[PDB]
Amino acid sequence: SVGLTGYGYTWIVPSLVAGDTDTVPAEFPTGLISVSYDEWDYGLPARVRD
Amino acid sequence: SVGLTGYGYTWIVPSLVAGDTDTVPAEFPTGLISVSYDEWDYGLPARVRD
Repeated sequence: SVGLTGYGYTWIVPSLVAGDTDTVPAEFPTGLISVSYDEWDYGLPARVRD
Repeated sequence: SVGLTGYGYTWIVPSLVAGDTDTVPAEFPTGLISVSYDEWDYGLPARVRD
């Protein structure tokens, strides 16, 4: 409604907001930065070993 | 929708927007400045003789 979501801004956000990275609510401005856990690399076989 | 209509701003406006000074659409920010003809002073008898 303000409209100053992203034009040169860089919103930085924790993994709580990102949640399931598959589902993006399309209201998140492009260029959002989040700090997620290594779900891509550490799969279940890797974590069970540890 | 931005909401930054008046907080320290000083909007200046011609008589066209002000229109009838008796009616205010309540969306005009407080502190709006407009230029208007001398309706208050130049009464109808004054304009007729002029």
